[PDB]
Amino acid sequence: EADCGLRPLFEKKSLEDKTERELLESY
Amino acid sequence: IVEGSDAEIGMSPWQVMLFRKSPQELLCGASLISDRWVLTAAHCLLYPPWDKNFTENDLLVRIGKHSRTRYERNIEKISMLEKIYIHPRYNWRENLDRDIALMKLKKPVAFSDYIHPVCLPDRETAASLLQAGYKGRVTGWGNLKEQPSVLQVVNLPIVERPVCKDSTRIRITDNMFCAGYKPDEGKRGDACEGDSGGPFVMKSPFNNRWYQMGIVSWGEGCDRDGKYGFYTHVFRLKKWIQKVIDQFG
Amino acid sequence: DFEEIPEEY
Ligand SMILES: CC(C)(C)OC(=O)NCC(=O)N1CCC[C@H]1COC(=O)Cc1cccc(Cl)c1
Ligand code: NA
Ligand code: NA
Repeated sequence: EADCGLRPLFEKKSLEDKTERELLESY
Repeated sequence: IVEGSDAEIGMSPWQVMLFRKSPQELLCGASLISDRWVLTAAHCLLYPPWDKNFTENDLLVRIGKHSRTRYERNIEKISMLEKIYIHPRYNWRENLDRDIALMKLKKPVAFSDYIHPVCLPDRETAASLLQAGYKGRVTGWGNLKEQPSVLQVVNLPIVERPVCKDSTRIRITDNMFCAGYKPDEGKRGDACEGDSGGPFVMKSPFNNRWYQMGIVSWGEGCDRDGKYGFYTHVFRLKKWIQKVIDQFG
Repeated sequence: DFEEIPEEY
């Protein structure tokens, strides 16, 4: 949807989970 | 899911569980792509070589779960299947080419901090992020080696098609990709029995959103050196997903 | 090993 892919307990609060940077870093 | 870490709460709010009503048991993974659509792997419903052909009334959809076996009251939601739709050219016979299927739930599920859909990729995000070396994430309640207490998570890099083709004797198609570390690359981890149908997702550095790039499809063993997990290429079967949803909806 | 989902499902 227009709101897919945004987690309420992370993205929507601008909190990062513990390993998402590991993904970012490969990109 | 073979090492593997416990998920964080709400870390994958689109993660769905395919549950068998009797005997009450975990069947497969799946993902929520809208309030009334769940995405899963065809082989999770239909796979004649193992005497498997589930119909709607045999299954239940559980959304928002953290614990594998507990019934998470006030947090998870269980839904009923109005209808199953398997890809017409799903090749269960030879190599699980087009290992994909849609499930319309009977009623729309309510979003929460624990319940939220993932996006489906577009050609540009896909061309963008489906690259050898780029890591994706896979989650699931499957085996921990060739049984977890909570939803497991693992980030895996996409592997070069050649390496992929060269690791197995089975014929690979354009509708699949593989992920997993090389024997070299020190780190390991893989999907395993039970995670099937679960999502492979990536976070776009462009808009900060999570997209499901792949569906857990098959592997030869789990976390075997020189072997990789193979995932259904979701962007590729997108027109089929679109078509199905724009009509039976 | 799966705790009882409600009968109403
Ligand atoms: C599937 C096929 C290619 C025909 O080759 C076989 O040996 N057949 C037996 C088998 O394997 N099956 C039959 C279909 C499903 C798969 C078992 O589930 C997985 O490999 C999940 C799983 C396990 C590990 C990683 C991933 Cl990504 C997914
Ligand atoms: Na080969
Ligand atoms: Na491996």
